[PDB]
Amino acid sequence: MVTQLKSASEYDSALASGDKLVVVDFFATWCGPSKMIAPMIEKFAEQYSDAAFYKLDVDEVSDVAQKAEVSSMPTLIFYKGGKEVTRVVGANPAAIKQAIASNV
Amino acid sequence: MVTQLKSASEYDSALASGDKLVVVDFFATWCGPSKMIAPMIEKFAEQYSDAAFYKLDVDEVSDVAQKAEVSSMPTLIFYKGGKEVTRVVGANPAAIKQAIASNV
Amino acid sequence: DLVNKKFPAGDYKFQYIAISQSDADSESCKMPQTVEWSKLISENKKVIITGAPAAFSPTSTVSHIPGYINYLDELVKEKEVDQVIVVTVDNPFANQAWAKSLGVKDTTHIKFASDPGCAFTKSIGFELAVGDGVYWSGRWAMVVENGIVTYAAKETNPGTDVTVSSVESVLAHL
Amino acid sequence: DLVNKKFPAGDYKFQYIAISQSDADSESCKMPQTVEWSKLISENKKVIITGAPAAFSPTSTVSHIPGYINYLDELVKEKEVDQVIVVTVDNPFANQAWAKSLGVKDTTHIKFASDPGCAFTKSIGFELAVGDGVYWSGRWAMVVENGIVTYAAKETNPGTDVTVSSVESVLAHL
Repeated sequence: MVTQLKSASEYDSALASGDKLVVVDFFATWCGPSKMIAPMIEKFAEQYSDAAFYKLDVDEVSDVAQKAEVSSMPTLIFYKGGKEVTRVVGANPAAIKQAIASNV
Repeated sequence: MVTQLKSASEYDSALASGDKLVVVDFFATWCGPSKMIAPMIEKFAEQYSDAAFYKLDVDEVSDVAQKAEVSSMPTLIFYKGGKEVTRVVGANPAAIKQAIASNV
Repeated sequence: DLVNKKFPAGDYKFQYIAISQSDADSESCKMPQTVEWSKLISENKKVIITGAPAAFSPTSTVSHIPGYINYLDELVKEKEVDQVIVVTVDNPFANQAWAKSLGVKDTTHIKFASDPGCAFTKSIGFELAVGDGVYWSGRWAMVVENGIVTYAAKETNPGTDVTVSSVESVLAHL
Repeated sequence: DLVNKKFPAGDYKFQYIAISQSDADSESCKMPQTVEWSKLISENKKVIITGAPAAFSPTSTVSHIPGYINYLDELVKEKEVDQVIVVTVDNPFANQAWAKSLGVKDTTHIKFASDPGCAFTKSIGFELAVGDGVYWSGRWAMVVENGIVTYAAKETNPGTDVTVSSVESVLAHL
């Protein structure tokens, strides 16, 4: 399951995990490629249980998206120790899979 | 020849002819149909010398176009005694020809 | 609140550009026209008005306006709507291009209105501040019957939500 | 007058939406980004800026902007231009739709900027009043080389004329 982050405080404490790889899918409900990649992120979440998966709606929590310099959706950002390790922009299954494996 | 009207005072004294049928082609330089109909209006002008032909650029003399409720180009307006008798909206050669003949 | 009171048209005006199938019949390029809100309302018995934050923006384009276009024929013929007005603060050329991209073929019963400087939308409290004194329309819907507002509501979260402003919400108040 | 003086960027900012061929390669929907005029100018040695009254309006669409697009490759490769910025007051979604309709495929070297409330354009005196406190950009062109304005001029009659604001005028000052 991919847990939706509905606010800044929820986003911040998701990041405040520590050591555990955290992945956030920055999405928009109106976005074709976002809708496309969603069932796929659920599948990556089932596969890599050593990593915690989240989704954030860029129009609902816009200040979070702006701070992360997300200017495109989907953008998946990969965090460790509360800090970004890498990001993958676009509906790119291979790149997302690889970003998880090498950082999990 | 079709004489260009460059201002309100030129438009008003064109209309201040009297009895003589006056025709004004409200045009725009960027407008496909305006460019199309122009060589044609020159030909109507040569044919009907008992009528005086003019052109007015709606973006150059916009207050005149607004007062005449021209919202579309080409619009040819037909005047007699300083007052509108009829108008033809669009690049419509038959309708323009007929509007001249029955009002000349 | 605006409901059950006279439509506050005052001296407010909007601009729009006509679109037609029969003044394509006489090929011609169209210019913006100014319409007095008071004249629109007195000439038309039944009027729907909906505001949207920005021409071409995603929620407005995908989730909000297509519903009004989709239901248009039903509104005019079965619910006896005379006019559907889509209000933005955007220039009338951008609004016309937006309408066309959305499939509008004729402006007889649907008009995309420019409310310049958000003047009319601010007067009814349905504006959205977007910073440094700039205002867009919020997202809202209104029904006017015989000059009286019978429904008016604005989204709390206009950028994301199509709830009270949806055509479905409007249909229920017809 | 602005010529031979430092580009007055101050704290002014614009919004634009990226367009690309390679972030089509990773299909994604794009959002507006905010750019600081001061950052744009310090990052890019040679910048052309042109203002236009309204996205999708006839003179802007037919006579003014296509010239900049037409000459773009020549500007970047032969005249060493880094950025061409098209400035309007229109919302960034309408500007992006305008750019696309004009054939813009990539925003690496050309960006359609929203100057909200005409703030930056009014600061340099290149605005056009359109009534009741509403301002659009006038029609104008500017060249900035190493942070210095080397050319700036505005049309007397922006609605009709493409003279000092034309790409041809700009090319001569390169």
